[PDB]
Amino acid sequence: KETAAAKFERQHMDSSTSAASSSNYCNQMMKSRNLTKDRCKPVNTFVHESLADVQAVCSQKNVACKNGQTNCYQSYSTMSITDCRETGSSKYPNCAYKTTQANKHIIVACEGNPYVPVHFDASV
Repeated sequence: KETAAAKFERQHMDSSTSAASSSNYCNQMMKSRNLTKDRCKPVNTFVHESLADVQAVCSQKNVACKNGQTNCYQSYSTMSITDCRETGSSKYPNCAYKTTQANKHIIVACEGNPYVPVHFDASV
């Protein structure tokens, strides 16, 4: 089954664009990345950076995750991100999202050898 690292990349990485190009970015990406298949995922963040730059966060500033786990890390730098969260009209299977552009630090949880992101915890 899909590894946690691979699921992180599918859910959260978008190295192919520098930022969201339109209000329909989230609608399209949430669909394309299969985050609407079984239910409407309520909130999601995409990171517009190289994969290596995001993986490198696992060697940056340690911080406890929202859930208290201690394997979370904050990026030293801000990153281009897109926040996606459901609109009031979102109704499965017609999932609908608001796209918001931002430049923020990210917080990810890391696991494994190589030690890589497995969960997107927050934009801050």
